[PDB]
Amino acid sequence: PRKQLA
Amino acid sequence: GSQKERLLDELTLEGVARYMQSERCRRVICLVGAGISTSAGIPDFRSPSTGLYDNLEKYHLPYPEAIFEISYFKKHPEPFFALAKELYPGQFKPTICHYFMRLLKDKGLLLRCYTQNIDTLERIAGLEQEDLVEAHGTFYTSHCVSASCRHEYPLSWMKEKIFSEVTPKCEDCQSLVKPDIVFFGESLPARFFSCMQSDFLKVDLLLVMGTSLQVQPFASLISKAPLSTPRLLINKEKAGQSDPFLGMIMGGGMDFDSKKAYRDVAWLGECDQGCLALAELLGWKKELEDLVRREHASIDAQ
Ligand SMILES: NC(=O)c1ccc[n+]([C@@H]2O[C@H](COP(=O)([O-])OP(=O)(O)OC[C@H]3O[C@@H](n4cnc5c(N)ncnc54)[C@H](O)[C@@H]3O)[C@@H](O)[C@H]2O)c1
Ligand SMILES: *C(=O)CCCCCCCCCCCCC
Ligand SMILES: [Zn+2]
Repeated sequence: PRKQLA
Repeated sequence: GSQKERLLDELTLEGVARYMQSERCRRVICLVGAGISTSAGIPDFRSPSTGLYDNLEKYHLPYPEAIFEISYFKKHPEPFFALAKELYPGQFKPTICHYFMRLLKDKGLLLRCYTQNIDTLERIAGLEQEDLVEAHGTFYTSHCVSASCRHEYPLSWMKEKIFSEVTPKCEDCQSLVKPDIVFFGESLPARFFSCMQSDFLKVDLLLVMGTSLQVQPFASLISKAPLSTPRLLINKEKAGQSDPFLGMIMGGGMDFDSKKAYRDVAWLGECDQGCLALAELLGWKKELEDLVRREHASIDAQ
């Protein structure tokens, strides 16, 4: 998966 | 196995210290974020007042988050480089918390530091590439973005470009040259996944410092430890709990305080103070003081 906020 | 046994004699710093000096504690994983580098002059995102989100008005972007998103960077890299100029420290001086991790390495206790930071301060404190998963990459190296080129540039090159206010271009092909960081929207490095598969099989302590555990998939690293592995948070605020809402839809969040708590400890305050306190219990305080003073003096004399 991809760098991301929740 | 997947049993929730209690291996801390008590859910305190003092308990963690005793555990760390038991035979059971051989392999420590550190998970760290922007909180460990605020005292080195680099802002986090989330801190009220001093955090970046509060302080990005001028860039005239939609919502403070875009300047670190890959699609916005693709559209125009200039805002990002401008901000890099604003934030770039005159001097790279790692913190007590960085040197605490150096102590773990020198003591043979460090299995890995997984960092979300891009500021290279772990390297400067003397963690080696081996020791480190730079989960969000690094400013240390940069690469031409051209698939057929991919020339590597060092930080001194990139710094010069950033201070000259010249958008960095490749000397071989004139494409953009981009710091090896993982922007929001990008895939984490392969290294991150393979270290994670192996390291979390046999970790005896998870030390979590200066992160809100809100950025994924980094945050989910806390759930990859075995259920009986103690976890210490050193942070200004509690972090990593299960949300009461999201947690109602189908990993082991932090539980410091509930009735069911058995292995998670929160030390609330400055990372630098928490590490200093922990070092003190371990009998490492003078070693830590001497290392930081000598390393800082050595940097000051460059
Ligand atoms: N130094 C850097 O490389 C840097 C700086 C800012 C943001 N980021 C990036 O932005 C994202 C933010 O994630 P994050 O969770 O690291 O940062 P964050 O801003 O989301 O949270 C930092 C956490 O550390 C706490 N904190 C800040 N200063 C502290 C101190 N001195 N002692 C103790 N606690 C302290 C904050 O209260 C917060 O819980 C990551 O993806 C990271 O790559 C990196
Ligand atoms: C993920 O969260 C992307 C990381 C972006 C944060 C960069 C903030 C600091 C950049 C300037 C520091 C320069 C250090 C060499
Ligand atoms: Zn090139």
